[PDB]
Amino acid sequence: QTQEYTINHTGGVLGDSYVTTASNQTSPQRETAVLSFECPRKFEEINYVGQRDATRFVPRTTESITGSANDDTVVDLTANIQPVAGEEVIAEQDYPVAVAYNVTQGVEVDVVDADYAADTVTLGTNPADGDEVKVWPIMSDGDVQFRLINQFGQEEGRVYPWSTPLYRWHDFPQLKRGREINLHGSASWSENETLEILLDAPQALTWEDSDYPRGQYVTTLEQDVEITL
Amino acid sequence: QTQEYTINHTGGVLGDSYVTTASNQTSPQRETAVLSFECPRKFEEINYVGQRDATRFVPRTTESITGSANDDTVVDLTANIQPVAGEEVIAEQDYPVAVAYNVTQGVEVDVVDADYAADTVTLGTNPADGDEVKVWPIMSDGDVQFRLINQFGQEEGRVYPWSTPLYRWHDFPQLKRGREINLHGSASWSENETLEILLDAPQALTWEDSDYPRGQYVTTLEQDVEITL
Amino acid sequence: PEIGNNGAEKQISLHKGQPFIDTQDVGAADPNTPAVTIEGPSDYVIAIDAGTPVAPEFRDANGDKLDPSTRVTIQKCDKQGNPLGDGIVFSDTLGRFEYSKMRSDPDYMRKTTTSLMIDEREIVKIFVEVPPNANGMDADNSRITIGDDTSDYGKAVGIVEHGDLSPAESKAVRQ
Amino acid sequence: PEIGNNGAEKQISLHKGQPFIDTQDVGAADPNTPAVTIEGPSDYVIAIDAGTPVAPEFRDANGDKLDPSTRVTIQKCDKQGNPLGDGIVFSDTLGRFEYSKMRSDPDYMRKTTTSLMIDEREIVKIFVEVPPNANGMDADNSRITIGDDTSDYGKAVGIVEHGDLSPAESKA
Amino acid sequence: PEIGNNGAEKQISLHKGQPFIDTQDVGAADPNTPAVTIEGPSDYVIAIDAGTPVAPEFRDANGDKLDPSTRVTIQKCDKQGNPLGDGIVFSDTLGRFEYSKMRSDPDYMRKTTTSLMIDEREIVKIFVEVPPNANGMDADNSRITIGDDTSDYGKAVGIVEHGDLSPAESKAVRQ
Amino acid sequence: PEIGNNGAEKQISLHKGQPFIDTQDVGAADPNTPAVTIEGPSDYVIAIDAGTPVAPEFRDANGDKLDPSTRVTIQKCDKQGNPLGDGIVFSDTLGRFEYSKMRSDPDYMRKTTTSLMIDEREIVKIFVEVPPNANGMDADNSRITIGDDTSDYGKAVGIVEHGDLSPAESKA
Repeated sequence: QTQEYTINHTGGVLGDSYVTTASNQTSPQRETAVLSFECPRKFEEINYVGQRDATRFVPRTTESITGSANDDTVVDLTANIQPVAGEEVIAEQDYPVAVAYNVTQGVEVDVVDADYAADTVTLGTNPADGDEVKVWPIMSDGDVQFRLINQFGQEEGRVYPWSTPLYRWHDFPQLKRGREINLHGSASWSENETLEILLDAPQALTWEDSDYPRGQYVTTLEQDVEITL
Repeated sequence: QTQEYTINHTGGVLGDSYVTTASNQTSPQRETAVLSFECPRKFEEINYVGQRDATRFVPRTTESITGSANDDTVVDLTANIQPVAGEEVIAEQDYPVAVAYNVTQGVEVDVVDADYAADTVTLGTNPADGDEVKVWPIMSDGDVQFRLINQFGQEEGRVYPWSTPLYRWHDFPQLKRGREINLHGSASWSENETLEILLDAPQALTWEDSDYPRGQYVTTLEQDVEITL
Repeated sequence: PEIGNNGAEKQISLHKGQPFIDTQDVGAADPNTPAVTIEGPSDYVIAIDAGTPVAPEFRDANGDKLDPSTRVTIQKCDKQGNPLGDGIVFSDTLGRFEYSKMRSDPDYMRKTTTSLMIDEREIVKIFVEVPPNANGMDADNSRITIGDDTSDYGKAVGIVEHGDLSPAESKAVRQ
Repeated sequence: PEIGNNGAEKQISLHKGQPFIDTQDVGAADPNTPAVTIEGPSDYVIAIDAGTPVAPEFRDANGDKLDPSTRVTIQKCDKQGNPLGDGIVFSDTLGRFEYSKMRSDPDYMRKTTTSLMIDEREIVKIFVEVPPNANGMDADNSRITIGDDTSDYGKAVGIVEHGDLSPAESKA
Repeated sequence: PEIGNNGAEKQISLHKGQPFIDTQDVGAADPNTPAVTIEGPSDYVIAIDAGTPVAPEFRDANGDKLDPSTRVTIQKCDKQGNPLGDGIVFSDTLGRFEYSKMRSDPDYMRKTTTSLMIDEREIVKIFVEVPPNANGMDADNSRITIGDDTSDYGKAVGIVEHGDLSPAESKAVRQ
Repeated sequence: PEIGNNGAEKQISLHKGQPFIDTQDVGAADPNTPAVTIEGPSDYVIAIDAGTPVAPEFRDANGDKLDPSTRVTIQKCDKQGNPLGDGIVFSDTLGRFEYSKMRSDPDYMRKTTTSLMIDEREIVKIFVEVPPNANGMDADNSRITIGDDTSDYGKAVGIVEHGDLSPAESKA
């Protein structure tokens, strides 16, 4: 009867219809709904348990600059920054804190290091004047949470009262049992009822850019759940 | 456990590998093997019963002519001919006794009638001189039979001693219960063992021509069988 | 491989393309000859029941049906082409078959009248009576069929090897 | 006015223009794709007997019949669109119907092989195997029909509301 | 010389270079096929416990890892390539392994969810779901491994000859 | 929808971005000044067990770690910001954490010494002793974390609403 699956921000067991993504909002700090999963017709019910079900959620943002004659090799940012689980070094991390891509030169761009104290990052390359650039740094200073919807956009409850910060979420090394993250709360729902994963943070996150090298979908969520067939 | 399936001269439940087709031989009248089915790895066994399992087998041949200035509108043949279950009329038959196709004019060619006594047939159109033609008339004057092979090209027995003539096979209206054809014999085999369907007749039959309008595969076999999963 | 030990009483049918059968052309007003001759093979026994279907489908040389006033008569014979009055079956007219649907339809399916048996060396003949000033029979296109294998309708011709059964001789003497 | 309390086991038939059925076009050599999907409505139970008629009438986009060597297979499925070996019925070829008289004639009327049942949330698919270098199926002209209402010949599809009978759960 | 009569329940593992396994390349947005097929050899019985390690290490043709949003699903099948919903195990994403230390580390060692069994003629498939506009799988560099021989950590795949034990058939029917 | 009635003793953790916590910059040789202040919210009760993890991650304004001879002291206080000798916990040095793996590793995870409790209106301060001729603390980059939710290792901070349990007053 019961199984233990993973569910992702796209498709998976659902089929890309009863998922929906969305960005947050910047100027009004508000508890937006960045993702939501609706239980399809075919399942009987879905469960969700804390301290039983593992999780992963790698968000990012997007920013841009303008090429100049001066040898920049460094860019400021609008988002608080830190390393992935802490380290000054690049390529030792579980994943890159930041990625950069040049529109003109359709190539990746490495990263040397950064201050990780102010909103700063180094670039290893020397961008030319007029060249367009994009960057997908780490995100910080946010809160994440869950809530349930009974088919109508009509809340009935909340999985767990207190929000967990995405900041801390990046801080812990993920994907290690014993050190794996496990939120609290014990939810369950049935056909056409929705779980919404909600965000409260200033910086504008992303889901799709169509010019990101390390995979198509920039960010990701991967959550464990229990299903009754 | 047990089911009642149909099996065809291509693919079907088998997968196009453990089938094999072949033509007959003309100058030495010999009991060739035109088709054969090998029980695949996955099945447990196959059965076959007479007066229980229906059948269909529509064979044809191929011939060609040469365009001429004279208004032919009729061609002789090298095969005995009759109508499909008997009738002077075309388009009333369960299927056309004969088909014709012009290489130059890549179109079908209708049929008016024929004598059906000598090796004769009419054409409704007026072929031009030099134009190439193909025709796939009915076949006649043959015998069909079954035999089993134990993985080695090494016969052990014969389903039914006495051959049935394909002539009669065309004569009966097919695909009518009560009038449906049902041979005799009760065979059964297992993994990698083969049933061969054999032909004894002069005229050169066909399986594939790549320029036949009414479907890709000209001839066909469709037999009922019983399978143990 | 596995094959079932089918019973000795095998269910069969007769037609032109066989060794123990023969035919030859016929003219007009011409009763005496068998248009078609049948003979018992060696060490076999054929049995034809009373409800056995029958199906002559004679033709003309030009590819036509003949005068339906024509008559067909199946008839058993003693050895030596010697006919016999008793045991005759299927004294029918050549018309009223509708060859198109004849075997096809159980309605049109004309059966025999009485039972019949063929010992190992015996003869069955098919005499034909055509009225004069008519066209003759053509053996290339003519045909006989009897028995109905391969159909829930109709009956089939029984055959058995004489050497298998012990009372085969008893049934042969019984006729 | 007066209406008779007809029995719960109502005699019905299936076709394209219904809500709990769907179809989609097919190309060539595409067995896994179901040309037609059926699903059990909510709180209903469908029953298909073994002697149930069957009647696919697929077409080509230009308005032609396809290669009769083509194969059709009705097949029951577990939930999540998952097929099954047992319970399958009607593994037949696309030829040898004579669509003109097919439903008309009890002779041409091809029946199923074994019984079948559809619990409230279950699936039945209709896979099609077309040989390559052939024309594809066109959903605008294709159609399925099963069961035989409105004729003393043939059988009909049984249906019942689950919420009426008490042992309907036991039968499911 | 002397060798110990090791128990019939032998502790083993699976990989590419074996006869009863096979693979083939995969493109994109392409669930239905098994990138890797496994089959039960003759007169043997394989057993995979619930705490069995798992380790796909697929690659790209150019020698890279694929989009971690890619999904992998091990799944038991009935005969005839016929999948089944129950008995499925290891519905995982292609990311979050850290192939460098994956088998090496018991932490990274991703185990199955539920038990499993393979009767003598059965199939286990490994379906893969790649998002579109991505690179395809290359069979030359891809690999599967399951079970953990040669380590105090992890479990191992059990195997037994069907002909040795009498209740082997009982366990086979038990599944 | 359905949610389980989770127990009142909820498992939580403390950090900068909360209302009932505050911080302020620090210079050098300033023990009396609390770098961080915590207060009990209204009608709630917090509980910190003895094996509770601890994790200060102070920084310099330029983005550097400070002199590891620096000292950190968590300390309970009576109301009116008044310290106490008893009840104090975690008198540790600023060095010997290895902030990289500190929370990550159960080894680097430094726990408290004795139990602790916070009645609804009480204070806990975090005094810091920096040696002179050193750089000062910068609140923008500094941070505290205590308790370990979301990990089978470590312990978590217990919390309860005072208005639910009847003997909460007796426990206070």
